Amino acid sequence: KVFGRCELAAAMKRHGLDNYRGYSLGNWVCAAKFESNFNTQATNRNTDGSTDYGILQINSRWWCNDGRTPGSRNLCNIPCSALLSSDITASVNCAKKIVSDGNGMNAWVAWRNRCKGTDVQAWIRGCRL
Ligand code: NA
Repeated sequence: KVFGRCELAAAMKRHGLDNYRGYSLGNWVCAAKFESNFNTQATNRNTDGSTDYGILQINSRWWCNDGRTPGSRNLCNIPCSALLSSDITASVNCAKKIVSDGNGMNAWVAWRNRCKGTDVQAWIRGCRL
């Protein structure tokens, strides 16, 4: 599923991501935009052989099981395929564990490089929330 910008902001808010670990909703929408262009079916293969899955490009090295990332963990206790669902519940629940891991949203290199310190409120401007 390709979300609309305000459609994704509503789904994230409903699942409690708005101001989670102090990150305003525009931070999460900005990260999803640059990670996945709001596509739940986004995938990216990393050089190390791990894969990033879903709207927030969550990686198999630590967070999900895909059966093909030697030495990896599954700390969100999910198949990585769950991260590609039109239902963002698994992505959000796993994002909450990631952003609690110590480095906040720096865990998302695209958030650090393209969202951090920018006017992230523009990502929820005009949305009925
Ligand atoms: Na894994």
